Amino acid sequence: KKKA
Amino acid sequence: ADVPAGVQLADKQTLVRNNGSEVQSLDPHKIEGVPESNVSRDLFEGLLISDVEGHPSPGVAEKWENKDFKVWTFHLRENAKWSDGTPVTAHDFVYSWQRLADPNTASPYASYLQYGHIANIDDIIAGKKPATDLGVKALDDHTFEVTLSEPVPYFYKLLVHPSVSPVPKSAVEKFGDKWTQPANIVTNGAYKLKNWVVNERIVLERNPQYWDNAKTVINQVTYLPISSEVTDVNRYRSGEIDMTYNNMPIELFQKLKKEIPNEVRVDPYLCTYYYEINNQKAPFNDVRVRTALKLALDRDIIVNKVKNQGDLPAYSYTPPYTDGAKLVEPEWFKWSQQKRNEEAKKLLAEAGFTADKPLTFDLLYNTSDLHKKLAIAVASIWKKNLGVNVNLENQEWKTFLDTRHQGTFDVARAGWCADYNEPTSFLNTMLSDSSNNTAHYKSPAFDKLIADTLKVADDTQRSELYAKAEQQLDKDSAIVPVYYYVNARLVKPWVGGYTGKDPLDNIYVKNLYIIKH
Ligand code: IUM
Ligand code: IUM
Ligand code: IUM
Ligand code: IUM
Ligand code: IUM
Repeated sequence: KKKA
Repeated sequence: ADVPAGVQLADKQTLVRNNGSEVQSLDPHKIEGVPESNVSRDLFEGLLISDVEGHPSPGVAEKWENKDFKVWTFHLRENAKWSDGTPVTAHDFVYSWQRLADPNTASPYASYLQYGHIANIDDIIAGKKPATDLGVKALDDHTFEVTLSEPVPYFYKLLVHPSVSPVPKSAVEKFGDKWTQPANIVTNGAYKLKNWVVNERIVLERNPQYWDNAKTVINQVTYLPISSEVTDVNRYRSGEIDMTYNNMPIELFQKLKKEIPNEVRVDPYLCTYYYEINNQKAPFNDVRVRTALKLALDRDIIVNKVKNQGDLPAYSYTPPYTDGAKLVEPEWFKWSQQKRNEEAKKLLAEAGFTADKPLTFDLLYNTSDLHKKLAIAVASIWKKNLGVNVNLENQEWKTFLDTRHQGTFDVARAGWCADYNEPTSFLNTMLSDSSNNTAHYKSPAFDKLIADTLKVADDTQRSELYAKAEQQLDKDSAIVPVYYYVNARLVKPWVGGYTGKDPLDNIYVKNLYIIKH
């Protein structure tokens, strides 16, 4: 998942 | 939640969490980030969930079996229900996984069914066969059967991810894109959506139909969208936020460690921070240009003298502590910075980038104090060690994701966290056709290395193939690795149930509880  | 004997519980069981930014969506087939997944785990539950230490455990499926790692059968619990009282059945999963695979859904995680190798996924993704052809079947209302095209021993580890959670067909089909509004949404997790105010808050309340509802303690949880780490800290310490987002401000960190050391939680995290290069955009399509950026970046200054929050300088994409990773350290990582700079200057000069004609490009990051401070320090190191001109640009989260998928960027701040603890959770995102490939990296040599891992039935050759795949990415300089994260955040002393033991940080608010204070 892309981590903000 | 499993409350210890002797703990006194507060009278009001409510929790406020900061979530980093406004989510891209509440539909599980349309999300790709950590903010999106934090809220999704509390609303939608899939076959397995993670326990408080991170291990894959029973969710909707009570038990499951496999035949040769190729045919997996899940026995769904009879009391699993949606928030409207209707039962969660195997048919919900057939519908949901075909909707995820369907090109029309345009899910950023379409490829997650490829990672799992469900029969026929490649043809469905390519428009060659209808989604109804997917290798999943409901043998009855309580038995879901999945067929893979190859043996995948770690298959069930993937199932804790939001993309493979169920969606309620009746709401999706009646409201389209507004099926997620509070008045229309139907959920099967421990909470249901109460309120959603864009750029203000998301409020969830307990879902009484949840099968494990008798163990849920918190009745209400609010998710805030604050992307300023300094503001998240201020509001935490003034008493409004019980748990920060896990981005810590360079401005206050050392001081919090000194002042409220018991509240500062720092644990291992399987995520890598890096600068994503658009591999298809000139002049970034030249390996010398990418290698110079990778080498001229001084990780010791950035990690240890600028951020200084416990991260480890990185030399690869997959974190070296991932289960099954046996990576070899590249020799450039072993050199001095001085030698890296000289080599970098040399390669940039070979590409046609003089002092008379510096390379100039944009560095895009998602609005944030932390990413801005890091981008400023990096633009500065690249200027000093290479003579390149860097234009900093910030974008709100959901737009920033969009820009990267579209390819309208040069270089972008990035960070990938594992979805399951196995090296393909990282490596599959660099496949040429992966829907998560925002590097726009296309390498047939890399793709073949990953394909072969499932053709061997030996974990030593699989690991050896993962280490060669990291070496291929390194050779191509597909990205600029910066650091391997530590998960750092503040948690009030009265928030019980958070161990910090799961390296994937799969928190469920249903496992937490507020101690009387
Ligand atoms: O499933 U085994 O090495
Ligand atoms: O349970 U095993 O490789
Ligand atoms: O814990 U194991 O492969
Ligand atoms: O430097 U420009 O897109
Ligand atoms: O808080 U300030 O860049």
